[PDB]
Amino acid sequence: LQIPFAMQMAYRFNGIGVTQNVLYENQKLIANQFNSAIGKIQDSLSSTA
Amino acid sequence: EGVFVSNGTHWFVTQRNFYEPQIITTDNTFVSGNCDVVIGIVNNTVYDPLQPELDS
Amino acid sequence: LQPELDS
Ligand SMILES: *[C@@H]1O[C@H](CO)[C@@H](O[C@@H]2O[C@H](CO)[C@@H](O)[C@H](O)[C@H]2NC(C)=O)[C@H](O)[C@H]1NC(C)=O
Ligand SMILES: *[C@@H]1O[C@H](CO)[C@@H](O[C@@H]2O[C@H](CO)[C@@H](O)[C@H](O)[C@H]2NC(C)=O)[C@H](O)[C@H]1NC(C)=O
Ligand SMILES: *[C@@H]1O[C@H](CO)[C@@H](O)[C@H](O)[C@H]1NC(C)=O
Repeated sequence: LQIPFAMQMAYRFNGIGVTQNVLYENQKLIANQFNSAIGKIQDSLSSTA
Repeated sequence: EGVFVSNGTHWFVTQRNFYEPQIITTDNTFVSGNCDVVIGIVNNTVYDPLQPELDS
Repeated sequence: LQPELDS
């Protein structure tokens, strides 16, 4: 079933007991933390095999 | 507990795993903050059950 | 709410 990704993350937040408005009110920060954490994994794999 | 959905002319709350639309009210929704923060918010009426009762 | 309808 298609669903917008920001809405999917708001339900995955609701599954950990955090109210879904916490995502929509912080969506940019949450996206930057995710994007930067994917970034660190390239550096980790490129350094500590 | 639901999802907001539209048939192109109206907006409803419905449950995730079985389509059953209900009118948007103060009682199937909760508030947080003003409109400016949210990416992708839309304008619609939300029904209030109290005033049309206390009017009579 | 019904018993509160004094007003
Ligand atoms: C979207 O759903 C609403 C509610 O089911 C539909 O609005 C009703 O349409 C009928 C005529 O087909 C009217 O008798 C009702 O009075 C309407 N209700 C309201 C609240 O206005 C609407 O037609 C649906 N739209 C589409 C495109 O399917
Ligand atoms: C949702 O409704 C509000 C009004 O209830 C709209 O706000 C107005 O937006 C225009 C264009 O930016 C401004 O000129 C007005 O001054 C705004 N009104 C107020 C009271 O600030 C809002 O634009 C609507 N949202 C959408 C996407 O149409
Ligand atoms: C969806 O994308 C359109 C452009 O295609 C944009 O105008 C709109 O604001 C976006 N809405 C959300 C919820 O991302």
